[PDB]
Amino acid sequence: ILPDPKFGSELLAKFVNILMVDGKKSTAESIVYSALETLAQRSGKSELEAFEVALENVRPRPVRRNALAMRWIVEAARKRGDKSMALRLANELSDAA
Amino acid sequence: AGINIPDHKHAVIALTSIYGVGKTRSKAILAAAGIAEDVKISELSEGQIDTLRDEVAKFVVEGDLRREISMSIKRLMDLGCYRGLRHRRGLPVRGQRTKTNARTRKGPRKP
Amino acid sequence: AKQSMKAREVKRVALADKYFAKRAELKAIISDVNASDEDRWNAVLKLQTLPRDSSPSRQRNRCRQTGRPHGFLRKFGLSRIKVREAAMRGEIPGLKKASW
Amino acid sequence: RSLKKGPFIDLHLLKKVEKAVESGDKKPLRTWSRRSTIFPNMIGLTIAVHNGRQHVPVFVTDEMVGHKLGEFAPTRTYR
Amino acid sequence: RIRIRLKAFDHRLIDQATAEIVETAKRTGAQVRGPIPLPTRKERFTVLISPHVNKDARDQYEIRTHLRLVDIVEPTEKTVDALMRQISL
Amino acid sequence: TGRRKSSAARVFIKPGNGKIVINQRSLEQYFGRETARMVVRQPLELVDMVEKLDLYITVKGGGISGQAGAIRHGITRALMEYDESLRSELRKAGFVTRDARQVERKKVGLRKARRRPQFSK
Amino acid sequence: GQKVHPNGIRLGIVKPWNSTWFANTKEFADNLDSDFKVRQYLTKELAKASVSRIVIERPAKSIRVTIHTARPGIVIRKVVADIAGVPAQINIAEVRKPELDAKLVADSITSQLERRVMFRRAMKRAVQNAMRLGAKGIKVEVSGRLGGAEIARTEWYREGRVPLHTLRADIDYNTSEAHTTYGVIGVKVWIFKGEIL
RNA sequence: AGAACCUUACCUGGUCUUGACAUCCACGGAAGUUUUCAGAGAUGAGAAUGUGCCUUCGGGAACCGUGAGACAGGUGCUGCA
RNA sequence: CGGCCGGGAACUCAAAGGAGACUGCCAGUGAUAAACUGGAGGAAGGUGGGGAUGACGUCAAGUCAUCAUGGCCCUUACGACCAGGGCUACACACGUGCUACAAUGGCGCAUACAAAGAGAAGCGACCUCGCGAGAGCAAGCGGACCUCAUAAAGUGCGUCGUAGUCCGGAUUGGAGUCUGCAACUCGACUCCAUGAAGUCGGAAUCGCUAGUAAUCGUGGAUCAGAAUGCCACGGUGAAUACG
Repeated sequence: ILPDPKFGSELLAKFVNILMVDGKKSTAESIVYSALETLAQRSGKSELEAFEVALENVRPRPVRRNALAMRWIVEAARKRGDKSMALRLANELSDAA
Repeated sequence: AGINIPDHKHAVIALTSIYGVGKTRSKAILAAAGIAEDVKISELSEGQIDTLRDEVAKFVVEGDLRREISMSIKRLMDLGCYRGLRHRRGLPVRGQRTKTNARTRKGPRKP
Repeated sequence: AKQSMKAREVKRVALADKYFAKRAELKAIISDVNASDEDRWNAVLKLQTLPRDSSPSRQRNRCRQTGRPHGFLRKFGLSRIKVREAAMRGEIPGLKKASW
Repeated sequence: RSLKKGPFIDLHLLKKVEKAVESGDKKPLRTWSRRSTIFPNMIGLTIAVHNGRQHVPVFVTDEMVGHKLGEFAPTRTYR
Repeated sequence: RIRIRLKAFDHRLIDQATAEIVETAKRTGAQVRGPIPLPTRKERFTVLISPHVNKDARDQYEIRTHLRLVDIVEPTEKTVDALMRQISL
Repeated sequence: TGRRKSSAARVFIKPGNGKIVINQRSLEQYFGRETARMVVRQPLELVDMVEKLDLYITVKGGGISGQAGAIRHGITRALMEYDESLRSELRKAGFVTRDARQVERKKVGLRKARRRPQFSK
Repeated sequence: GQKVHPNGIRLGIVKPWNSTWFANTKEFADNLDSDFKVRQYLTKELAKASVSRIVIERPAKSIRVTIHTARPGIVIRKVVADIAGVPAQINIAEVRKPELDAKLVADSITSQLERRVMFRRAMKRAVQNAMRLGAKGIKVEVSGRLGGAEIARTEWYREGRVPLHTLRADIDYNTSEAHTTYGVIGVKVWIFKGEIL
């Protein structure tokens, strides 16, 4: 299990792996980079790096809880398009805050 | 004219809306008439549209293409060749398989 | 795979090796297209007088000892069952269990 | 026929057309080589085609001057 | 200059043949260099076993024909004698 | 020298103080996608003497991550021939090189290597 | 139910091929047709000559046919020299152990079943004469119409040790087809000599 | 691991039947080649040419045709021989 | 400033001969036994991975249609030949894939990366013609050099923007190109136009635990030409295995 130490965040590495459908890695890296760009609007309190309010979601081991939460977040993200690389992060922010 | 009035589209994309001119034909017409490809019809002035009208009337128009297709298929069916017989009965003419496929040619799968 | 079928094959290849050179020159003079449309018409005239046989389009190259029209290769000249039996009994160089 | 060479019409069909012009009165023009196309000497002719089991006669004129011989007489049938 | 190619089937067979060739060439002289073993051509093709319905039954057959070659800088009379005791001039 | 999923890689030690040229081209020009540079920098940042010594590397075969792993094995073999204490220090951490995870041979009667075709009743 | 050929899987392992010649594709095909025709001709002309093994070698435009068999004083290359456009020579190798050759014991089994000797007695005599010589493993098998009745059976006898999942095994396997008034009888013979490779 | 014609084992009409394919007998002719006509082709009738290697020279040897007896051919049936 | 040549056998590669991991060692568990867990060394640690390797017998399973064969039958024939047609027919249903139902998407421009295999009654450099399938010319190569041979997803810029829309491609028309005596039933491809259904799939059912599935591309057998089939290889590369 190789992480991505460019941002660290093995959770973000798992997010890249779960958005890496059909194995496409560089496109998923561009996806998460646009995600970081859209998150840098507010950036919270190191919210661009880690997620605090996204853990205690409405659809709940802590690793398995985090995995089910990221599955629900990715599902609710890819459920819609309409400039998906912004609207998916908008749905993520709506489910988080 | 009255046909092909879209909104917020490029010139070559808009020119596909005419029955008889599509992508490559629109590219050829714009290259022959010196019209910009990436510009929109709202920002396009009428001075180039007045040339594009005869430039597209040089080739086949919607009604002329429709009546030519109708005349060709009615000629084939009155001549009564294998192509005309299959066109009258609703079967393909290019040697396709009518066993399980050719459902688009045969019609709805009701029975 | 019959005696009649292998007789057809040997008479077909014999007719091909007989009328090969004239058909080859005819295909050549059909291929060169610079002038002489009447000579092209006389070429297709000679081609139509030539029978439909004696051509690689007619050559089917089936098996030799069995005459099987299916399961043929242009390297061993036999059927699948016969080349498997040959590699089975071991009278041909190579053909071990390919495992990579 | 790659649409650039001369059209393919068989010699025996050609000589039967010649005999039809001479004395054959254009009626019993049986054709087995339906693979041949039509070139403009065959206008207003009654050509029988061996498309299936026997010969069926069709009337070919100048409107069908360029076509395939097997188009006119098919070999498919429905109940 | 003079390229002498040789082919065999077994690895020990082509090794013994190339050893005989290089020993004759060392007996002759002319500063013969060592063997140049080239990668072999793998001729594989799948064959259905029975003449009836079976798609899993397919044997795999391997062809490993060794093709090696040696080089000679200059052809001399002793090299011709060692030849007449594939060629490329 | 090292390899990774059919990607030959040759390394040559040369102190250049920031001189990384691959196939007579810079790394930013030849490679990219903002991931290969980082996964090559991952051994280069922890214990590799990232400055005052560089590597001239050439590749032949492989894709992107295959060539990345190939040049990673090349630079770790360069470190091994450089010294052995740094080899022990790298092996104490999670840097066990020579991971053999190549592609599996296509099977017979299947649509892919480990995918049986679909069958009904 | 469906095993592999011991010699066919151990071509490069213990028992080498019966043909040594390299050629290109057309040359390989013509050479295969030629060697198959001369082998069929030699078998149908000397089937009573106790022929066991036929090995062909072609170094460079020259045929060498070696016949490994027993009782060599039966024949003495004219036929192969007349049917081939390449000069050919023949060699005869009188090998020992005449009761262990698979072709010879198969010919004996077929001759006995055509002479209407009992099948159990024939297989027992074969395995006894092959084990008394000093072998290690002998497996015989007779398939198809055991007794000429309408019900076919595969009767096989085993003795000693006849391994088939050991690749270094010196096992020879042969098939024989006898054409009798009840049809055809197929005999598969296995002979295990030793364990060395 | 491959249907345009062959494939093709099938159907429409024309053919040949010791046969398309392997072998025996007696006779004639080396073999072979160019080419015309009837014809969808299979098929029949012509017009010229070549005439060898050996010669027991009433003939050897491959080859083409004529007549008959054996046979042959069958992807026709029975894997429940 | 092309490994192009001198130069070198350092390195890759090539094919050979060997070696390297065999419970080899320590601790603990386990009836000291067998055996198991953890750890060091080690590229590989518990048959490393994969292929091959198919027991006695079961289905009187398929094949006398590739073939061999007991019997039965045709033998002016079910035997040989010829042309056309069928094998590709179409009220309908089932199976295996492919293309999609787009925005990790389509298209326009520049551009990075291979393995493996094949080739001479062939591959085809290179030029010209053509918007094109391809045509004339033609060195080299039965071959690690010559040819197939420009891999694409990716990267960088731009275009739209959630619609049958610039997604997708069925059908049809006009005109060509290639192999082939011959492209109409009965080939493939291309120029243009038309661009349909399709907007994520019911009861139910299939494959998959690893650089596998998933996604994209390439080569070959077969073959005059004609495969979304089959056989091999490569690019990126998951999540889960509490039981």
